[PDB]
Amino acid sequence: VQGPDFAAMLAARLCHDFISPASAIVSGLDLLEDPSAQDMRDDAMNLIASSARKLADLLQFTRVAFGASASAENFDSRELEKLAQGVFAHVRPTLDWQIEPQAMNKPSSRAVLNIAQIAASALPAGGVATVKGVAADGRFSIIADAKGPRARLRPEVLAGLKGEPLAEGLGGPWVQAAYLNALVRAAGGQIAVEIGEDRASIAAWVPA
Amino acid sequence: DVQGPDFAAMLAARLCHDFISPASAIVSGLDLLEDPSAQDMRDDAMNLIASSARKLADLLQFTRVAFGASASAENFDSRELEKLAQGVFAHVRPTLDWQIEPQAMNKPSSRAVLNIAQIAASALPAGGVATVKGVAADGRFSIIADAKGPRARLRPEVLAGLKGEPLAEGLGGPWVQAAYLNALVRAAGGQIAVEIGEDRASIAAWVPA
Ligand code: NA
Ligand code: NA
Repeated sequence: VQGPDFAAMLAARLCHDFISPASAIVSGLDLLEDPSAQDMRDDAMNLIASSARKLADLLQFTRVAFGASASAENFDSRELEKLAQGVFAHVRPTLDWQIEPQAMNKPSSRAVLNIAQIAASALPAGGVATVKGVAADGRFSIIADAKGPRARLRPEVLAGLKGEPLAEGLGGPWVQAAYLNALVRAAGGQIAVEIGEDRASIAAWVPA
Repeated sequence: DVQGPDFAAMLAARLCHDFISPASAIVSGLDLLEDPSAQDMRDDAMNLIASSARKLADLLQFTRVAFGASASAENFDSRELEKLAQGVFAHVRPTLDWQIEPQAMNKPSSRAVLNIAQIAASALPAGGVATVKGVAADGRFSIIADAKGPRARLRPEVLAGLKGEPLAEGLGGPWVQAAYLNALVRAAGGQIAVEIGEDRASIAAWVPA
C-alpha cells in the first residue's frame, strides 16, 4: 500500500512556514511578561503584531493556493492579488500584478497563486516578480517573470514543475512545484519555464 | 485524464481550518487593543491573544510530527510524543490518559499514536477520557486508544477513512486524518481495528517494530 508521502511533504512545508511567525508571537509575549526586558515593550508588541499579520497573510494564501478543492468556482483576480500581495509583503522581492480585474476559474486561481510564490522564491536577493494573465483562445494563460540578482529556479523546483520525483534538494520547494504541475495537468493544461541571466519565468495555461 | 493533488489539498484545507481559528482570535485581540472604544477590555484582549498563541503553538508542534513527518527511519521519545498529544487535549473538553511506559518509538508508531489520540479526542463531543496504551511485543508496536464519555462516537467519515474508503457522507476534515492514518499504517505493513460501544469508541493499530 502507498503511503501519504506527498501529503506529509506538503504538511511539513506548511508547518515550517507557519511555525516562524507563530513562535515569534510566543517569544514577543514572553518579552512583555519579562521584567528584565521592560525596555523592549514597544519592540515586543511590534513583533507580535507583525507576526500576527504575517501568519494571517500566509494562512489566507494557503487556503486558496493549497487548500482549495478541484470543484468549479470563480475567483476575483483582485482578491487573488490581495492574497499574493500578502505573501510578498514579508519577503524582499516586490510584486507587479498585471492581470486586468476579471473572474478566474478554479485551476487558473490555484495556478496563479503558486506561480507568484515560486517566482518570489526564485529571487534570493530581491527584485521583481511580474505576473501576467490573459483569457484568450479558450485558455487562461499565466506567466510570472522573476527578475533580480542571481534569480534562480532550483533543481528541485524544476524537477517538481516537470512532475519528476524529488532527487537533489529540499521537499519544501519541490512539493509546491509538484502540486502546481499536478493541478495544471489535471485541468488539461501545460507548464513552461524560461531561464536566463538574473531571470526565471514560470508559465502555465489552463482551459477557460 | 491526469490525477490532481486532491488528497494533499484536503489535508491542507484541514490544517488551515484548525490554524485559522486561534490565528484570527490573535488578530481580533490585537484589533481590540488598538480600538479606543474597547480600552476597558485591554486585559481580556491580551488574555485572548496569549491563550490563542499557546493553542496555535501546541497545534503546530503536534502537526509537525502527526502530519509533516516523512516515512524515513527515526526514533522518538514516547515522553515527547505525550507532550505533543497533551497540547492538543489542553484546549478541548476531553482529557488524555497516556499509559505508554517511557520508551523509544519508530516513525510509523509515533505518527500513528498522535493521529489516533486526536481522533479519540474528536470522538468525545461532550468530554470524557481518551486512554492511550502502547506495547512493544511479538515484533510489533501495538496502540489502542479508548475514548470513554457521554455519546462517544466515531463519525461515518472517520470509519470510512480508517478503512481506506473514499469520502461519502460527511466532512473532508475528519475523513482526511483517518485516511492518512490508514495509509501510513498499511504502508508500514500494519493494521487498524475499531471498537464501538455505548459511550465508548476505540481505535487500535499495530505496526512492525
Ligand atoms: Na516584498
Ligand atoms: Na482537555
